[PDB]
Amino acid sequence: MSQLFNNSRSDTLFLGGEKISGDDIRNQNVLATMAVANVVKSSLGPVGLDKMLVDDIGDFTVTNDGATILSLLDVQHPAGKILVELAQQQDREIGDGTTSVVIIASELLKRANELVKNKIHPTTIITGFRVALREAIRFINEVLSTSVDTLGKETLINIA
Amino acid sequence: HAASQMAKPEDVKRRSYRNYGLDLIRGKIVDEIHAGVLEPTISKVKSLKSALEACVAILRIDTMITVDPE
Amino acid sequence: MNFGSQTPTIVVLKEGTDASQGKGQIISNINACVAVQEALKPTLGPLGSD
Amino acid sequence: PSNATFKNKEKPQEVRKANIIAARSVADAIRTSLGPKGMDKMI
Amino acid sequence: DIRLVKKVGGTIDDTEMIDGVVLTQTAIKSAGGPTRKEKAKIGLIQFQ
Ligand SMILES: Nc1ncnc2c1ncn2[C@@H]1O[C@H](COP(=O)(O)OP(=O)(O)O)[C@@H](O)[C@H]1O
Ligand SMILES: [Mg+2]
Repeated sequence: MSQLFNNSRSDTLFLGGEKISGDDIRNQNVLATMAVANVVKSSLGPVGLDKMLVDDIGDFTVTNDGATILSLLDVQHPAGKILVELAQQQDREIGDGTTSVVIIASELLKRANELVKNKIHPTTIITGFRVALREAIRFINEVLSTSVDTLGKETLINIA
Repeated sequence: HAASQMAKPEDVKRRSYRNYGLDLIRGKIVDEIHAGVLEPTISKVKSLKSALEACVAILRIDTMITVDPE
Repeated sequence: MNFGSQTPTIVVLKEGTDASQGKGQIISNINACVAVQEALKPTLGPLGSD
Repeated sequence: PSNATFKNKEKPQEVRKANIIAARSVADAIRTSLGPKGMDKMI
Repeated sequence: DIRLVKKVGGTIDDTEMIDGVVLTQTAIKSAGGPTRKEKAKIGLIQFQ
């Protein structure tokens, strides 16, 4: 979505790459998130379908997991590396929901960027998510269900 | 789901709704207990927290500074 | 029977003609209009900028 | 008046102006990182 | 005198106070030694 690249500035001289500010950064960060979120969006659920990635030596890898498909996608952008390492943190800890946690984070950065354009501060936005998540975990405790009156290993079978 | 949350505590049928939802094979609303769709509670716990910290790390960024390699 | 060693396949469209299917192009077209929209976003109003 | 000291040098005040603008340029880069409403900077 | 141990993984809420010192290093476990032992006296071997 970003066009017309930022001009090289003579008043601010920093060694290396040029500095860029404003709303273009959060637009570029969300645009970098959609580059990886659209990849994993199709391979979600039973009806979801996956893709192939070649290793430039004839070999390839048909991958369903979010941690594996992002591990081979070496993201040069800094914001994408956070989600790449998150899936490597997700699959090692729990081993489930690797595709959903990236999809949840992508949708959050979408609407969070829309809220920043609506002129509320990110600190109030982060406080809104934390108080909401604290009530969400409290609601997850309410909707629990203890396994009872089940014949044999049926609860372990159907959950697998 | 809304019709279930709003409901009286004393309403069996409505409360049950709180329990079911989307089906991807047949394309209708059926019970998850009879269908067998189930997940652990630990899978959702600490998943939104990781997504929350993932959102916080990018959302708080204002400017981007890049140093070229030597 | 054949005229030569091999016979490379024909591309249907002309070489260099860009084409794409799916919902990605219409999102790119909408994002292209939003990119032009952002230039005229702060211009709207009496306190806007040239 | 005509007897005033011209001092022969305008290069020092010009170099000081170039340093102040260069110092204010980086000072204005981190102005929005102050207070509870500050923002992080990933380098 | 303050120590901060860096580690990947976990959540921000998992940070807690430890009354005693924590070792950043891990055990060898080549010959299959124990990993847990109660009422043990810790000796510092400064030789090879
Ligand atoms: N048979 C099924 N019926 C309904 N929903 C399902 C079924 N199988 C999987 N799902 C849903 O698909 C989502 C992702 O599942 P899966 O792809 O196995 O995990 P991951 O997101 O880690 O790849 C889950 O949140 C789950 O609710
Ligand atoms: Mg799964």
